[PDB]
Amino acid sequence: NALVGRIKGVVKKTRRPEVMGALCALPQKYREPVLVSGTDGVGTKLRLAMDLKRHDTIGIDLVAMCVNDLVVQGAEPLFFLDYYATGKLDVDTASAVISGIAEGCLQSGCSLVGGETAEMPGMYHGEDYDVAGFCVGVVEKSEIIDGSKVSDGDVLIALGSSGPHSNGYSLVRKILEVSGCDPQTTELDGKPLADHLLAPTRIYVKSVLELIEKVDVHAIAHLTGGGFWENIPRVLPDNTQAVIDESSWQWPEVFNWLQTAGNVEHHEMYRTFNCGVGMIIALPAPEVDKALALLNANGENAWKIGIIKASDSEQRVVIE
Amino acid sequence: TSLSYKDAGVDIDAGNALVGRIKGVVKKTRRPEVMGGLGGFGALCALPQKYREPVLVSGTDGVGTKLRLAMDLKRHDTIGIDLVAMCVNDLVVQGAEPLFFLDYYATGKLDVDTASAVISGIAEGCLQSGCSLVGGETAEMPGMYHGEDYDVAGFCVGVVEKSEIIDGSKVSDGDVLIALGSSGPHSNGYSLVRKILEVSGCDPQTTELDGKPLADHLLAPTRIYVKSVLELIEKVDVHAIAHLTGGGFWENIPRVLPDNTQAVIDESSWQWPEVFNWLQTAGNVEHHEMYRTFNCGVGMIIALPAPEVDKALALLNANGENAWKIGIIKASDSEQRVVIE
Ligand SMILES: Nc1ncnc2c1ncn2[C@@H]1O[C@H](COP(=O)(O)O)[C@@H](O)[C@H]1O
Ligand SMILES: Nc1ncnc2c1ncn2[C@@H]1O[C@H](COP(=O)(O)O)[C@@H](O)[C@H]1O
Repeated sequence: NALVGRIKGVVKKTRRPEVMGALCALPQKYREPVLVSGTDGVGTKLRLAMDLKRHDTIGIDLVAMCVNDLVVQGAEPLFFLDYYATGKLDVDTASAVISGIAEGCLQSGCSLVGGETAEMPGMYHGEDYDVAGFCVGVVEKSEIIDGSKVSDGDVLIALGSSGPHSNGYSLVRKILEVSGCDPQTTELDGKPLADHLLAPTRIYVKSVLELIEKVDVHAIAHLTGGGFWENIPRVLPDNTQAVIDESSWQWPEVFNWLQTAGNVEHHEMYRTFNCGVGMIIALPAPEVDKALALLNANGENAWKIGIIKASDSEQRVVIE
Repeated sequence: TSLSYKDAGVDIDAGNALVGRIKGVVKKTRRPEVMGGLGGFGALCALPQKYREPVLVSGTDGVGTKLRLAMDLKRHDTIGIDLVAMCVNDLVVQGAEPLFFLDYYATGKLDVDTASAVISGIAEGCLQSGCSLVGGETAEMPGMYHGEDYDVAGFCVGVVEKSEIIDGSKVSDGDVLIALGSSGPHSNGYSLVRKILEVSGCDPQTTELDGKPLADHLLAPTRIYVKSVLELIEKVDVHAIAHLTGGGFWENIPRVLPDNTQAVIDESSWQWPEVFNWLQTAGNVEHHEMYRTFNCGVGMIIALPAPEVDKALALLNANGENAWKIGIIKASDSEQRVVIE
């Protein structure tokens, strides 16, 4: 009861004109609208945000995981829901989470149109909580990005990440335990290590939506669980191989610290962590200069990261 | 020593292995509108052609307290049906046709057997609802979920024509109320069920009720009313639909009724199913509390004009529903919204 009164303003402030047990009409511009949907959790980053007592941006990570997966197919995020499960409801912690959710929905252009708070005393111990996200997007049927147009000679453009995002934090913590350092006191390029690790996931919705209107995009890969190895081949057609130019960008320093402190090997770094790349965009080579100029001039760190070449190799991704 | 994800406790390919097993039961729920398959970054589904001004109806749910009792008695096949039922039954309240469903599964270490049986119930509920299971998420949080505990959440999206949204405005003095029988407590009132089971010292497995174990009455999967309600809206003027969930008769009936209207419930029009008499006896529960906590055999109530009752009862009973006239609507002169007599 004390929660719904505090979150009524954050639901109303995200309301789109299409919003009217949650009612939402389709945007008027779509002729053959196709609905794009997905659900997600934050992951182990919750328990790291709990240990540091900072839940401010954890709701941004939840929305970002959703909406970045929708926009891969060219979908425009429409509305969002959450399922907040906890043992004993901390009104202050839940309000901070939902506020971060509202902030992520505003960056995505979608409305927080409802949700539920459930209390399970025997299941969750302490003040722990698990939040499930749900987003629905709309894409024009003729403009769905399926990756079939990915051909030999396409160039890969990377979008820089704000940090580890919401994947790999089970290894992050395990590295913190063996190293035995305080993330709040361990300074790292002028900031504490905790700030590098708790940085919310970058939301790529608006910049990728602008890119699709202006250049011909063949495929987009959101680097989440599994990193480069698992997520890049999901958008590759048969008999294609992505060759990442490792020298084309420097790792953000947080990933250097994680490798040294955990003695993490090369292949494992690119599986568990994004290593500074939030998304990879496959597009024809003549479109690259237009895309790089658009993305970099509109709040993104974009650079040429690799190429797609014809290859029947079973190793679909090469990082050399 | 080179640390890795293997040294921790999350296995990304555990959910990938679960998706590897459940691809069969998921594919069987696929609708013609569904495009693509599992594994992609997002689930694709077109709008049904019938809607010229389609409005999307969405909801999230969790079976909650009933999930606790399902683990205790070590039965997790029907709890997926309960998850879908609470979603899809709420969609049709406003006239929405269910389109697709997603689920969020969280636990400590993933038991692929336990999860696949839960998903199989979710897929079965989607078959009954006419919607598709088009995606989900499987998260492993070893420190947060102790023992074999797991938490599942459901999300659903339905479609309704803009000009046909049911908002209770068409409810008028004289509308006859038709009840749809429930299959049991459905998914609400299970904190009181657990309490009654404790104060009475009752093991619901070694306790027989009408020849069946009491655990079969308590954990009966929620009845899904989607196909019956959609046909009702298509063939009969439906003014309001009450979904008796948390809060029983007192809370859920006025939620769909317009202001200055009152629902009069004929208590003699039905007898409580035996599971509710047991819960009332074993807990010494006031009947007013039973009408607040449990649905008491009535899962849904439909408001419609009086001349259309016989046709509606004919349709509902034809789909295997337990339908009967439960009451009427009358103008509330600033009175009580629900009256059971
Ligand atoms: N965690 C949450 N996030 C957003 N909205 C919520 C949440 N929990 C409840 N609500 C909203 O609060 C109202 C009452 O929800 P309930 O308590 O489930 O009846 C509805 O409008 C819900 O959508
Ligand atoms: N519990 C689940 N039930 C149904 N589908 C799922 C579940 N978990 C994951 N999926 C689907 O499996 C695919 C793999 O998702 P990801 O784990 O993000 O690679 C996606 O299409 C998901 O929607």
